[PDB]
Formats: sequence, C-alpha cells, structure tokens
Amino acid sequence: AVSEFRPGLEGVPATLSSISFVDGQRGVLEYRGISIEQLAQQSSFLETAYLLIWGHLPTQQELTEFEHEIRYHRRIKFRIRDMMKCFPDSGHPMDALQASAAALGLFYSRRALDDPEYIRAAVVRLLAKIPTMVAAFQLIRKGNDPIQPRDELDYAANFLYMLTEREPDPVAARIFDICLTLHAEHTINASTFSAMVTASTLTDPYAVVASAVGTLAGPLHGGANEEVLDMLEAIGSVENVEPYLDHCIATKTRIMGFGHRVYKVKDPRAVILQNLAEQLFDIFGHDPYYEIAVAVEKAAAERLSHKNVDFYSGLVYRKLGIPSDLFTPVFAIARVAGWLAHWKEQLNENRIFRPTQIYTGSHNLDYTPIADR
Amino acid sequence: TAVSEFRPGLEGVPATLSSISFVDGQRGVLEYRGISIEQLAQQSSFLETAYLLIWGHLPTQQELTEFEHEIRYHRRIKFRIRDMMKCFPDSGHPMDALQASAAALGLFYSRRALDDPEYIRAAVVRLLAKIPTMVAAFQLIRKGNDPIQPRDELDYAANFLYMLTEREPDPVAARIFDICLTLHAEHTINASTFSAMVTASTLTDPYAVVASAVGTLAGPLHGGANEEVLDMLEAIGSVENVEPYLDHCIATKTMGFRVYKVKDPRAVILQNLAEQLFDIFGHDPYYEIAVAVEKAAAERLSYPNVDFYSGLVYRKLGIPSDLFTPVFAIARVAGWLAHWKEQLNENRIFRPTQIYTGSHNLDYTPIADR
Amino acid sequence: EFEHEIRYHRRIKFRIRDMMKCFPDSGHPMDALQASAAALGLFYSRRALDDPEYIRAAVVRLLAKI
Amino acid sequence: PTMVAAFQLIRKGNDPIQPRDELDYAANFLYMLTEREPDPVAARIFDICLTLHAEHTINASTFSA
Ligand SMILES: [Mg+2]
Ligand SMILES: [Mg+2]
Ligand SMILES: [Mg+2]
Ligand SMILES: [Mg+2]
Repeated sequence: AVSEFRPGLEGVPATLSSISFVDGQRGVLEYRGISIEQLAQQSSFLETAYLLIWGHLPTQQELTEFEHEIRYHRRIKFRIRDMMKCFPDSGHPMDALQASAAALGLFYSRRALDDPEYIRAAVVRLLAKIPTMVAAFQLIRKGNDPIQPRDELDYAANFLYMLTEREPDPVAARIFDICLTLHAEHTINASTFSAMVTASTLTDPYAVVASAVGTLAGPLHGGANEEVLDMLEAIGSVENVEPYLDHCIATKTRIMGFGHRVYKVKDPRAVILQNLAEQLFDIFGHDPYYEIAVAVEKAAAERLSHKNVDFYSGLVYRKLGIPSDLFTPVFAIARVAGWLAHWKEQLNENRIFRPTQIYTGSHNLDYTPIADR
Repeated sequence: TAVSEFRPGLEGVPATLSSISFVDGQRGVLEYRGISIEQLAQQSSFLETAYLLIWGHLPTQQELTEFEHEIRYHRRIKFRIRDMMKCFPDSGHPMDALQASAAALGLFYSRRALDDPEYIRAAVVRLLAKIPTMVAAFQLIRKGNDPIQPRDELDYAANFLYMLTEREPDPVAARIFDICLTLHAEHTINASTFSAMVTASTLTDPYAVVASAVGTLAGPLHGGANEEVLDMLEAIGSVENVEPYLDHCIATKTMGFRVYKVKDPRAVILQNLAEQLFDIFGHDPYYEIAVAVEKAAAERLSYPNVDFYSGLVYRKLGIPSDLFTPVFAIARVAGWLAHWKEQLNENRIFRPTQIYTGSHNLDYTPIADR
Repeated sequence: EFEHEIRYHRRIKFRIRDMMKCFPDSGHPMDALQASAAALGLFYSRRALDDPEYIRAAVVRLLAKI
Repeated sequence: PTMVAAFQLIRKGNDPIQPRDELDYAANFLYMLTEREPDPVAARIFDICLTLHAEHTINASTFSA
C-alpha cells in the first residue's frame, strides 16, 4: 500500500513523447499537435501515419513515393499464405494476426540496425502487409482463395475489396480511412506500452507489432466492439429500446463502450464517428439495427446528463460489410502507425524497461523433503 | 503544485506486489517462494520449482506425479502446428519462430474465456510441455529433418535433448540441464516478465502473453546472450592468445554482456556445473580457453562473469547457439505463467501516463504549400 | 482367414488422409465418410464379379478401412 | 528457363512469375527473374549472349550428354 506504488502504473509517466496529446477534462486529442478533427476532415491514414512516424506532414513527392512503396509491398509471400492455410478454421482472428506478424519477421527480420533505410522498409512492409494478411485469414478459413491486392485501388479500398472481392463505393472508402486515422494513436495505451517494452530490448520491429497485437486482443483494451452489436440484436425493435436499458440499469458490475474512459468525457473520435456513420447510412440506406442504435443514443441522454466510440465503430464496420470477428484486427491495422511511431522514438533514446516489485512473500525458508503439507 | 518525477525505464519504480521471487543484490541472494536457488538447484526439479513459483507451495508427491503426468500427455504437438513450421523459412531466426508458434497454439486452444481454475492449469501444462517440443521441431525442420517424437520414458530435460539430437542423454548431463532450467526460471520483474504482465492485464489469452514475452526476451539487451561469448572464445583461439586478447579489448574496443554489483548466485552454480560436465564428458579447447579467460579476467576484473558459462554448458550438451535464447524461454515460461496468475487476481490494466515534449494547437498545412 | 485379412487392410493410404486434412474442420462427419468411401474406389476400382476374389477383397477392404 | 527463374522466386519465398506470351524468349526470362519487362536493347544483348554460349564443340558437358 506504499504511496510510491500505484496499481497499473496509473499517473506514472513511462516516456517523454511528442507523438500524441489527449486531455480527459477537455475533449482534445492531437497527433503531432494537430487536432484529430482537422486531420479527419482533410487527411489520409497514410499521411497521418507519416506525420506520426516522422513528425512532419509529408511533401507531395514524399507522400506519393510512400504510397508507391506500400503498393509494391502489399502482396504477401506464398509461404505466409500456406501457414495460414495450416491455421485452424475456427481460430480467433487476432491470435492469427500475432502469428502472422511474427512470421513476417522470420523473413524480413534480417536487419540493418542503425541504418535509416531499415526503419522505413519495415514501416512500409508492416503497413502494407498487415491489411493483406487479415483479409487472407478471412478468405482462407472459409476454404476460399485469398483475393490478391489490386494496384489501382487505394489502401482503404483494397482492404475492403480483398475481404469482399467487390470494389468499395469511393465515398465508403473515405469513411473507412477516417476511421483508420481515428484509431491510429492514443498516447501510452496498453498496446503501445507493450510495444515500447518489446522495443526496449532492441528486438526486431515485426515482433513489437506481434506483442502489441496480443495486448490489443485481450478484452479490457481489446476491442469490445462486438458486444455492442450483440446487445443491439438483443433488442429486436426500436420499440423495446426503452425497456431493455432499464432492466440493464440493474447491472452485473460491467463497463464497455470505452467504459475505461481514460478521457473522463466525450472522446472526440466518437463524435466524428457518429457523424461519419450517419452520412454512410443515409447514402447506403439505414439498417434496422442502426435505427435501434440511434434510439439507444436518445435513451443515453438521460444517462448522458450525469457523468461507446467502439460502439459507433462496430456499426460503421457492419455497413461496410466487415465481419465482427475482424473488428479488433481493423483496429490493429490503424494502431500499427502509432505502434511504429513509438518504436522509432524509443530507439532514439533507449533504456530497457526494467521495473521493481514490492515483496509480500517469505524469506530464509529451508527446502522440505517431500512431506505432506 | 509539486515537483514531477520521471524515472527513465521505470527504473526503481514498483509495478506490482509479488510473492514469486526476491533478488537482494549486494548480498547476492535469489529466492523462489522464500527458498534459496542453491537449495532448489541441489534438491529440486525444474518442474517442482515450476509448481512452487506458479502455485506457491512446494508440491506433495501425488501432486508432483500428477503434474508430471499431465505434462507428458501434452508434450506432443498438433500436425497443423508442425505443418506451419514447415512453411517457415529455413534461415529464419529461431526466437521469432517461437513467438509465432506460441501465438498459433492459441488458435487451437483459448476456447475457454474461463474463470475456471482448470483453465489456468490447462494452459500451464500445455505451455510448459509444448514450448520445449516446438523449439526442437524448428531445429530439425529447418534442416529438412522430420521432428523427433517425444519419448514417455524420458523426463523433461532429457526429452528436449533427445528431440534436439535424436540420442538419449547421459543421466548426469540431463540433471545438469534441469538445474540450468531451474536457474533461469524466475528473476523478478524482467522486461520479458513485465511484457507478460502488461499483455495479461488486458485479459488476453495466456498463449498470447507467452508470445509477447518471447519477443521481448529475443532482443539483445535482455535475454539475448551467449553466442557472442563463445564467439569471442573461438576468436582468441588459444590459451596463449588469452592474456593478449583481453588486454586489447580492455585497452580499446571494450566485453560482451550487469544486473547487480555482486556476483549472480546463478553464475556460481553454473560454473561448478560446467566444471563437472567438462571433467566427466571431456574438456574441449573452447572450455580451456574459457578457463584461462576467467582466471585472467579476475585479476583485471578484481566482473561481467555472469551466465557466460551457460553457453559453454549448452554447447557441450550439443544445443546449437541459435537455440540458446529459446532454451531460456523454456525455463522462464514458468515465471511468466506464475506472474500471469498473480496479475489475474487484481488485474488492473496498465495505462501509464506520458510527459509531452510536443507542440499544441497547430493547424493542418495544405500539401500544395510545402 | 477373414479376421486376418481385415487386420492387414485396416491401415489407410496417405493420399486419402491428406484428402481428409483438406476437408473443412466444421464439415459434417457423414458427408465426410461418403467422400472417403468414394475415394477408396479410385485406388481400388478394378476387376469383375467373375472373380470371386474381387467380392471378397472389397468386403475386407471396406470393413477394415471405413 | 522457366524452371531456373522459378527456383529463384521460391528460394526467397516469392511466388513464381508466370511466362508472358507477348514477351520473347530473352525478355520472358528476365521478366521472370525481375517481374519488370526488360528494355529491348538489353533483351537483344542477352539473346546474343545466349547464342555465344550455345555451342563450343565437344566439351565436358556435351561429352557427358
Ligand atoms: Mg490514406
Ligand atoms: Mg496520457
Ligand atoms: Mg500537408
Ligand atoms: Mg557444344
């Protein structure tokens, strides 16, 4: 119970960082000092990733070259596909991603360290291939051949095309990218911290993404996006939205929907997502569940007056046709940009992260020959 | 308000309250659940030490026998896991392969999401039993050789050596390997253990936690050791060159691989183990070179003498240099599994804060402007 | 003689097992048996009832391998 | 020629590059190794190089054949 000890390293700074700023008291989230809202209105995930990773907005020549490098590296090796084919059909998709990222290491890990070329090659490879790999498990698990990357399509569209084999409406592709930019970086989140610890050892970059995938996968930091859709299924009609919440008002000690709420209130990402969803639904029509969600928001206002961005995200994904099991994985595709950016920073000044413990245990015990205890 | 303090690397910063391990340093003391490493090494199996760390009580015979039986049944690995390893590149780094293999193990298992105590025991048995088998498989598969099947008669250390070399180990060597495995099992909040704690705090599958930890141990700064030590011994090339070689390094260009200002208790046990193995199974030119380096080093050092020996013992046992970090993983899985259970009881998520050196309130700049 | 013949033919060829490995994990077992039985035909389909032996061989192989 | 290029891709884990009908013999081989169509003058130089090594009278390799 020492004052020095804080459970969960809460309020304890782990690094000095310039990549992102979040205030709980006030809505603001900034990437390299730029408001998320401005970037969302006028940015690409790839441009935002460059800003986060290299700290400067890209020149047109720089951006176009960066996109070209990703397009050439989008495809994945046959050996990687065969391994996924070896994967269990009912295997969890996030566990599959961790294995897939590590495997990429067996090939591209041979590395030049202290070489600037190395940081960019890994960033281009990881950003380009993690989306291709996620789509391939979805197709392979069903016995379906993986849909190859199409050079003509942009990063957001290719991911959607690889999952469905149907080119996305251009407007739909834009919303997905904005969603990707929204989930790219959120300060010292648990997934980023794991990546930073893996990085501290000076391990290869592909391993750091793999360690982060494992942490994102777990439910508390893990996407809880799937839960919102299931509850929405639980209320069959817009009618009964009011009844369902009240029975839930008695509750079994549970928090979801960004319940951890490191921001105390109003994550701004959520506000942008809700607008994005409404625009998408109006163009592409309104699903019955979506109306149920809108109703849930109206009930929330009585809850809102005193004191679910993930909840908004899942709905958007479904309209775009993303499978729910792939939702935590889509977050991984965006967070790779944040993860890579933290990796470069840890490298510039690196001390291995070795913490200390408070011992609550015994001392000076003597070994006992087995005797019944 | 008040001065704000930042320790780089969370150094000296407590992250958890644990009964699993104590290292004094200075006094040179390592204790697992209150028992000296020296006593455990002399009188305990890696598996017995593993029960003590994971469950916190030294086990009873009916418990040790059951635990050993459960490990033997789960020692074998699925064809799908072996086929996936065949897909792996031959030249691929062995530690990256361990990370992928453990993560894959989750796909078959992990269909529990269970608060059942059975779920924790099930993972402990599978992870401890399978990780040694998988490491052996990559070494054989990389050379195009079929993986050697586990032998029920053989114990855990012997089975690993048999799978790696295809030849039954001498009993004395197997005991030395088990003691080495017991020695590297737990060392408080290592970077690898901390990664396991942070992965486990999210409530992710245990197999994933091991995978994230294996990536952390893989890095050269922590858990990457050896190979370089032998690398140097091959380089000196003679007892005669040792006095000159050490001086050249001391004079300029720095030695490879300190946790504490006192000698690691583990190095003390390892050197005696090394001496016994070399005398019993034959000294090698490399061993003699090592002996010379240590005597020479002590007069200049009087020393990073810690855990260099492990490579020497492993080489004598015939473990390849590439697999040395992986051998450590087999032993430290027990500590990682133990921490996973302890983290689970309170399970606060790890969300540390940051100090912002960055700009604020900037505005997007159009690309055409540049 | 019958029991011994059944014991000898109990083992199944690697190519069929590889075929089962190609089969979906969630696939229904009875549908899987139908594919497996039909496959045994590709390896073993030869001869005529005129051979009394052919009837005996099928009886032993099918009883042993199914 | 297709086989030699195919090993080069397989060894590095890359899928083999299939022959393109439009390309001539020298160009397909270069395309198969690189995946980029060769400049024509270079394709001509490679074709001449192949002609130079095609026959050298009775030599260990021909004698074995
Ligand atoms: Mg973009
Ligand atoms: Mg923060
Ligand atoms: Mg700009
Ligand atoms: Mg000739």
